[PDB]
Amino acid sequence: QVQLQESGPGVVKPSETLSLTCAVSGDSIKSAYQYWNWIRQPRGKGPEWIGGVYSSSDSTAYNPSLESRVSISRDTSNNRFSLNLRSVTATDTATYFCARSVRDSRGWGRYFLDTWGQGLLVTVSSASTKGPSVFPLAPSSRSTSESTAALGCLVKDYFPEPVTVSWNSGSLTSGVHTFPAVLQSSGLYSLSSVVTVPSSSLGTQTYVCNVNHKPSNTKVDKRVEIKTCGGLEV
Amino acid sequence: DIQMTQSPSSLSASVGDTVTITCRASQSISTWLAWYQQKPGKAPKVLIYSASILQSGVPSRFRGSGSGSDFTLTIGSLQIEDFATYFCQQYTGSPFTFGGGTKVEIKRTVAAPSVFIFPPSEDQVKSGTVSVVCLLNNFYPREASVKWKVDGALKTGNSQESVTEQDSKDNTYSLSSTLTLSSTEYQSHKVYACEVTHQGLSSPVTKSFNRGEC
Repeated sequence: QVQLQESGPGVVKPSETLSLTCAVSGDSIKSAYQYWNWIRQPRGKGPEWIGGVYSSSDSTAYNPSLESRVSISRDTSNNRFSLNLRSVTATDTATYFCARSVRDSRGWGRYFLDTWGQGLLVTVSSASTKGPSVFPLAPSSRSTSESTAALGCLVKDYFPEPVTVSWNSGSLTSGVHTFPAVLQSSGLYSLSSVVTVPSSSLGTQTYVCNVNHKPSNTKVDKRVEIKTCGGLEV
Repeated sequence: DIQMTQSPSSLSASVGDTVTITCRASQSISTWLAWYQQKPGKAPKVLIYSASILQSGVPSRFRGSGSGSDFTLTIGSLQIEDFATYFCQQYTGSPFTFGGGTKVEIKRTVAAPSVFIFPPSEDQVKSGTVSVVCLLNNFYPREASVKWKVDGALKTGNSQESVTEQDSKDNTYSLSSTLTLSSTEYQSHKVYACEVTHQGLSSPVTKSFNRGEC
């Protein structure tokens, strides 16, 4: 059927115009009686419709919450339609959807959304792409009473979000929990991957997390061991 | 705006139940209210339009109703791929508004969080700012309070917690409260504790490191 495919930068600097482009497949944007919409969703919140272009002519209806900042257009030949959110702040960080309104036929001016593109999380900050620092997380004394212990490592201060962690090069897949990234106040993210492990296997089995970062070409492998009490060792 | 109030913020159902999500407008919107399903990371899929008309291809699980100022999505006989977030949407006109959302989750027993506390490595103390993470492993349901008490009385602020999704296998999940300080203030105190409060355990649990000894 119809494909909407959106592109654009996933990072926008403060005050800069946020540009996104949705490409239509299996449908003409020219064809009458459809609306070409733009919707954004903050993390764990309700969608927010912000605007849209009419199909036949360049008619633009805008969410009054944003009319001053948004501008939406349709490319008639290239069969695309774009979005321009001016002067972004941190409150404009969201997953940004392009979608199409068709017309409910039990009514006249009734336009419901029927087709969405997969979505593009774009995050607003001022950082340049930065490799992460990885610090081992381990108990400072062997928790002998509990037959299973927990290890981990802290992935801290890095930019754009694609960071993937694995354990023992991918063999340890059981009990691993890798929490969502969180932009700290600094403008850089921070995760932690953790694994639960039979406590008996501590000193005999070695444990290593494998943190990759594509937009900075950073691969680091950190070993996790019971903490000493001044400095540890290699 | 017309302001759409989707009622169950979330809800836990077992496979086979008849969940009832409900959405409510702040004035009459006639029959122009769409219903949407959203898997995470995926594009929302249209489920019902008008107020009861069902999009072609949508299973007949799905039964929308209501008129004017009060609507209802009803999912009887709930399969596993039915588990997602659902959004009502009123398309009277600009500005089109949405529902807050209802996350239909898997209900399975009750588990208590396995609690662990992790002190900072000297690696991290060297950089001037440390992060002490408290871990809540493999528990259900979500609601869990996590105080930090340092070294006798509790610390307010500086603690960003972050939670996973229901684990694919056991449908429990895990929280990660991370306390961050200056290395200078970290060294100025001794006992660091994270006190956890959750339903599946008869009284709060606390894990600590004295660090005036390690």
